[PDB]
Amino acid sequence: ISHGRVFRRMGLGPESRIHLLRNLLTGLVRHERIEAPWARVDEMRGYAEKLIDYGKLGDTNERAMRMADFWLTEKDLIPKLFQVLAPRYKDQTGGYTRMLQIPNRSLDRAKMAVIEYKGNCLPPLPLPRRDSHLTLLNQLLQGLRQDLRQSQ
Amino acid sequence: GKSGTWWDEHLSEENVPFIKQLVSDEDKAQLASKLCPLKDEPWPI
Amino acid sequence: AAPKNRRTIEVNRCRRRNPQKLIKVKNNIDVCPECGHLKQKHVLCAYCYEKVCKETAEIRRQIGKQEGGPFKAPTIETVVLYTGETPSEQDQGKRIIERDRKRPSWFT
Amino acid sequence: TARGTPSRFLASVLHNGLGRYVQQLQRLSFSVSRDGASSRGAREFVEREVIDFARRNPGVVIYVNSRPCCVPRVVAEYLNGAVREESIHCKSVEEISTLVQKLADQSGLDVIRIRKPFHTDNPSIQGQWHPFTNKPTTFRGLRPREVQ
Amino acid sequence: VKKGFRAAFRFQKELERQRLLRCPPPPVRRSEKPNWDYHAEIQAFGHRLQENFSLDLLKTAFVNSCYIKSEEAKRQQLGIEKEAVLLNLKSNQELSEQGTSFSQTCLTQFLEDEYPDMPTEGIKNLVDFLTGEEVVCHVARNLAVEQLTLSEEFPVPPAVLQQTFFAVIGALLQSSGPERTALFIRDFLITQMTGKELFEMWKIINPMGLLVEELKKRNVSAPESRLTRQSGGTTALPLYFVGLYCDKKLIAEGPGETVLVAEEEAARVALRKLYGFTENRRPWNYSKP
Amino acid sequence: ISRKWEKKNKIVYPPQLPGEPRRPAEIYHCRRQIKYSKDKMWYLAKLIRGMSIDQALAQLEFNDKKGAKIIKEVLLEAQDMAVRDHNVEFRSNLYIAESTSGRGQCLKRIRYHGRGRFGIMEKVYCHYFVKLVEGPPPPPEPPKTAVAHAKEYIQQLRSRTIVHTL
Amino acid sequence: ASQLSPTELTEMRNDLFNKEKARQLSLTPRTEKIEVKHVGKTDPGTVFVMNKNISTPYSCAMHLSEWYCRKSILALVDGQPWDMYKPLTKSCEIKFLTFKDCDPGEVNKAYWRSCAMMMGCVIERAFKDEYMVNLVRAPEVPVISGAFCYDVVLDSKLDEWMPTKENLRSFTKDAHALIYKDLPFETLEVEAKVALEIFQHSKYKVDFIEEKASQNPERIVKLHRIGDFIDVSEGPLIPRTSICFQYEVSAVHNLQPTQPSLIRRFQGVSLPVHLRAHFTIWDKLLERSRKMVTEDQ
Amino acid sequence: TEKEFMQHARKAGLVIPPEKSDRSIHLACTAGIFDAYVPPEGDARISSLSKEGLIERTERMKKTMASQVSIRRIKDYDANFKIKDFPEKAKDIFIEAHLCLNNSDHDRLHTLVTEHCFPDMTWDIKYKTVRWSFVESLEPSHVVQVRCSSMMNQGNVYGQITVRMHTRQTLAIYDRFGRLMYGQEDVPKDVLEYVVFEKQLTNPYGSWRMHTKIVPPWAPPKQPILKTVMIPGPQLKPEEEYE
Ligand SMILES: [Mg+2]
Ligand SMILES: [Zn+2]
Repeated sequence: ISHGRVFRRMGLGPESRIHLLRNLLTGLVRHERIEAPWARVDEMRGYAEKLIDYGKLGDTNERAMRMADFWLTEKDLIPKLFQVLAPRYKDQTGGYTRMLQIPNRSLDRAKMAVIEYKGNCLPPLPLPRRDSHLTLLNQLLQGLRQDLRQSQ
Repeated sequence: GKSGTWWDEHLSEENVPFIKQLVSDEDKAQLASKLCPLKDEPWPI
Repeated sequence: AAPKNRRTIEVNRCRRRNPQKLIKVKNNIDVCPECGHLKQKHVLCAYCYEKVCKETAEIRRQIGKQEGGPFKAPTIETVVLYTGETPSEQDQGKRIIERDRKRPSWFT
Repeated sequence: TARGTPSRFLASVLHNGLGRYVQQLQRLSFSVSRDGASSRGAREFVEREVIDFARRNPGVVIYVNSRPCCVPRVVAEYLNGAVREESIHCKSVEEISTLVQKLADQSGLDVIRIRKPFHTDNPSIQGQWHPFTNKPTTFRGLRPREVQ
Repeated sequence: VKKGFRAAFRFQKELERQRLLRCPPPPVRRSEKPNWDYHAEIQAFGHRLQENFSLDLLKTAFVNSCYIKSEEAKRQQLGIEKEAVLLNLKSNQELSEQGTSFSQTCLTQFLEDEYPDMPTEGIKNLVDFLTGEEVVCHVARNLAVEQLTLSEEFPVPPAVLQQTFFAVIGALLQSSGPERTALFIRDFLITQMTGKELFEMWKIINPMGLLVEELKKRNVSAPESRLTRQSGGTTALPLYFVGLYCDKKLIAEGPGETVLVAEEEAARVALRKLYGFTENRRPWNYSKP
Repeated sequence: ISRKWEKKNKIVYPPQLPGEPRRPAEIYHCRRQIKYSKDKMWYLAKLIRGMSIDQALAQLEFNDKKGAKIIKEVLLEAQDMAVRDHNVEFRSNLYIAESTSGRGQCLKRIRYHGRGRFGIMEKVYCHYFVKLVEGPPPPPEPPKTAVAHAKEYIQQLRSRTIVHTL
Repeated sequence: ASQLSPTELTEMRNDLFNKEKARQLSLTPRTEKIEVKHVGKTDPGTVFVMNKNISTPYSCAMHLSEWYCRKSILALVDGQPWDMYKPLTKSCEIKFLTFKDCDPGEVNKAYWRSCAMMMGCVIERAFKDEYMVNLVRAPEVPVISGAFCYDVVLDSKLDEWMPTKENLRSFTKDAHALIYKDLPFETLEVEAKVALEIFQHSKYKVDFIEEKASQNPERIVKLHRIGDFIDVSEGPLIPRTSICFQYEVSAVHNLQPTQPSLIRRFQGVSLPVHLRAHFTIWDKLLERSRKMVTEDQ
Repeated sequence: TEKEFMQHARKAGLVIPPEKSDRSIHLACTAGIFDAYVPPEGDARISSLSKEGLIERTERMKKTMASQVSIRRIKDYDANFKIKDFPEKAKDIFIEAHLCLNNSDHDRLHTLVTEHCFPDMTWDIKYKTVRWSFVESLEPSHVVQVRCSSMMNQGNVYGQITVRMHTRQTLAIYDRFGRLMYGQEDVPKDVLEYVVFEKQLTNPYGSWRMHTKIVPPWAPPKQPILKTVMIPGPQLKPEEEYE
């Protein structure tokens, strides 16, 4: 029975799971693009949201500094996270880290996904664009909207 | 053959919120219309 | 445990040819507006995915060739370019990484 | 058994007993070897009784191929088209005579299961029985539990 | 290896039998087989019918014009001139027509002297069914005369078979006396009508119309239908019995699932009773005067 | 070893007459020695069965198995040989008529249990058969409604007659 | 123009159309090979070798895959709208379109024209034989409008009745039954002379043919056939008729201060099978299409 | 539990006769033609008997002298040989070769034609049926060039004789299923071709066998195909298409 409980187990326990999530977070901060199973990328995004929030809260704070030093095992990523990814989202709150699903892997056929931050100097992934506002259904909806607006 | 479909499939980026607001106003008006059942045609008590 | 007799071929057929074990026919396969290499709903196309992966790999190769050794991570943003294209005025403090091919039509 | 072999019905080929009776057997192709110890009965038959068998019924043609073989056989064709080929390997003259007589007396029907030995074309004479038989009719055919 | 030859021969024969059974070859006519003799078969066919046929008439009737055309085409496409036997074959057309006319008039005379209550259309349809292609083809196939008929096409179309049947009938008429051929065609045609229903060979459309016409020809007013018995009117398997009453008198009765088919069956029974062709009629006397 | 499936593409037919139908084409192709199981190949064949070639390719491209790509390549090369040699112009006017699986040559190895005993490791091999026929795919057999059952029951109740007498 | 039964007129119409199609297909000697190029986007640089006045763009799409035949409504030939069932002539380039495209306008116009023609065909056979009926024209209404209209002239004895919901339900059932059977939209570039000679009955059709042929010096109209019904429309249409998944006619409006006699104007809404919606949007579009809409000026 | 798979072979014919051996190969033909004949441009316009002579008739006289000296050589090597009845011999050889190809004959077609044109006439037709037949010949055949080589590789010489031919043929190529594909039924079409015959002179017997056929570049196009041919583009790999 696991009602209302998340925390998907991966490694041999909580410590190994946290270590793997920290490694994934460091890789996502460095390369800004990582393909991994859906649960791993979901947990990575969930932790990266709070990481970006804490980095945006401030720099001189000792709590955020200790958290960045703990969750980043490369040291050099801390100044980058504090001076690039923090001033970038100064106008956004919690709207970032877009998740996209890929098919399968050519090894064991496992469900994977790729996530990335907004902006991104790398070329954007092919987003599932919706239908244009010129199809029959869209034109009928626009006509009905204009009719109800002129009738009001 | 026929594939799976839903309601927000063939809609643009400026039609989904419009349809949501329209159906919300519609259900709110339908709920508000059935507020005074005694003044209509009630059955004998 | 040990069987007392032997299952027949009829029981084997009824067990292995049931619709529960047979593979279901999915109806989520469509086409793609770009390129078109048989994609699926809620799943990105493999062709454009491979293209953007190769492009990201080339950009990372160029970055590693420009950075040199490990343990760097610059404190400024980055911007990639292609053949020609002079840097704009709002891209002075960003690192310039130019390539050696024309600019694609899917990257603006 | 009957559940493993096909069956048929007992009927005439073209109603022989009604109008006139015709000979069902047509040709009799015999294969008697020239030298050997397995066709002595057939040789003696063709020597002594084949003329009498041909003169008994003019509607049966007898063919003697006289092919040097080892197993003497006989081909019997009928009007319906059935071809029954049997072997007279090491048989006496009386046995072969009885066999050819039985072949000439029979027709081209199969020797499978008879299935109902009696067969009639007009089974109903005084009206075929129906569930309404031996039941008197009421006034105006009024059904029970009615008012009119 | 296993030493032997007889078991191997039997196994090879079994393999050949299975091969010829799985892949049936096209059947060949009896004339092209080795064990075959035309004159012997003609004599056997002439002696098995308990009659007195002639060789010339049988050889003239057992051929066809298509056979002569094929023979002349084959002799002209190769170069061999055979005008000493081909020009004296004599087609079997006038003899076939004479035999057809004789069979038709004999059948009509028999149906008139046996069933006096048969109308013109009835006897016409009866003599057309008795002279139909199916019955004559069945008789010719059961008489083993298809193998003796000299014509093209191994299965033999029904037209050529009916033509050669009428030709041999005319030949028998020209050879022996008229009474012999009359008894022959009687015993070989009327025996097929045993056990068959009347309207199965007539196939009418509206039995009620012909019934009321025959009644008006018999100084009768008009028949009316009444429901005699019934069982189940609301179920999927209904049964009804409609009885035709003429001047408060029952004449016939016909069952059926509904009322329309029941009335149709009653009209058919009444029309068959008015013509005298019922199941309790006198059977045909197959004897000699 | 017997090979009679790859030789069916050489059966030459006589020239037809103008009063004869078009007659669809028959393309036979199969591979030998495939490292796979016969049960999974038969499952894939049952998944395919009588459908369009494009639909079969689409279903096999997203099928997470080992033999999916093998069957995809088989269908691709069969369609190529059909449009290049078997005189086929339309690439989407094909459908699989027959699709089954067989069994390949097997070897023997060891298993090594937890004592002096052991097992017989038999290298399971299989094949894959498929036939391509031109023209549109035939529609599936629709299920019979109550009218068909009623008519069949009426016919059965009407066909029964008197038995064990005359 | 004379007294004709409601059968022999369509008999002569369809046999004359068949004779015209036979003459058109026999006008060419042998089979001339053309080189049509594919300048689309999915598979660029593809050239096809087809026949002249025999090959159709549907057969060309069949050479690709089944998707190009299931998702295809109108073809682009040198910037001109071309349906999927029409023989080609000279060698040029072709481009396929769909509903879920960048600018779906020509496909929508063709779908609306096809739906109007189908409504006219299903309504011209749902009246009494004693009451003569006439078909005016099919005005090209924009996609922003509520529903397409089709003016139909009835008899002078029926100028005071209003069809209830039962007639609308019967018309929708007949439209669904007509959609159930697969009947292509066979078209042909028929000469205007023989086009007007085939009719010679309804003056409205003759006037429409004259107005549509007076715009081009070649005097060539665009005739279509749905199994056994001939109508005059503008531009190409849709290939198959099974594309319409939801078909339902709204109401009817009668205009009077424009002509002494009383004319009818029926409306209706339709949605393809590729762009099907839910029941809520369906009833919304059904209720919104019942209003009066006109775009003749 | 220790068995593998055998049967290790390849499906490719490599070189193995001349690898350390003392037995060569005695061929009966050569690779291609010696010299390509160039028909006149106005051949279709001047398809009658004769016309006016053109300017500078030295080249045609030199070609005639070369043909005459080649005929003299082949007569000195092997006497008793005519030239006037040679076109008729070539015509009947071509006719019987086409007939045996129509009747699906190989043991005779191998000796009727050479070892060069046999694959070109048996490859893309092995799984197909033909209904070829000769109806009538129009313009009589004539010889246009007589040449011979002197290759001293194995002491074998050949004499290719280019003899033009103009007649009417009836081609009917069906399919392996029985349906029509290429030509029509009985259609007396008009087409001309230049056929060359090669005979192994050094052979102790020697038979005039058809070498090959040369088609001029100004020849009219052939009849179109009854089906539709699809020409797809190259495989677009994950990159970019510039065309
Ligand atoms: Mg685990
Ligand atoms: Zn794509």
